[PDB]
Amino acid sequence: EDAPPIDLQAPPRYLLKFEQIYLSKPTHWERDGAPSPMMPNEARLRNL
Amino acid sequence: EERMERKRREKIERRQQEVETELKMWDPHNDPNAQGDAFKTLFVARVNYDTTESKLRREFEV
Repeated sequence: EDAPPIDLQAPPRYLLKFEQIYLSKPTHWERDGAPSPMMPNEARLRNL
Repeated sequence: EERMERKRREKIERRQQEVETELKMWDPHNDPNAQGDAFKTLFVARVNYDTTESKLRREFEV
C-alpha cells in the first residue's frame, strides 16, 4: 500500500494500483501443474 | 415371465411413490448441516475413510 501508483502514458494512461494481498500456505507445482501442498520433510528431502 | 415383471413393476412404483413422500417431508435447501453460500461451497466424494480432517484441510487449502 505504501508503494506509489505507477501512472504511465504515451493519451491513454494506467495507474495499476494495488489494494490487498493474500498469502496462502506453502505449495509446490509439479510439471503437470497440479497444485499440491508441500511438507517441510518433503522440502528437506527434495532440496526444495 | 409375468410374475417377475409384476414384481419388477411394483418395486419401481413403490419407490417412486415413496419418493414423493420424502420430498414433501425433507427439504434439501433447509438443511442445518448445509451452511454458507451455495456458489462458494464445494463437494468432494470418493474420499478415503482414513482421511483425517486436517489432511482434508491441508490438501484442499492449496
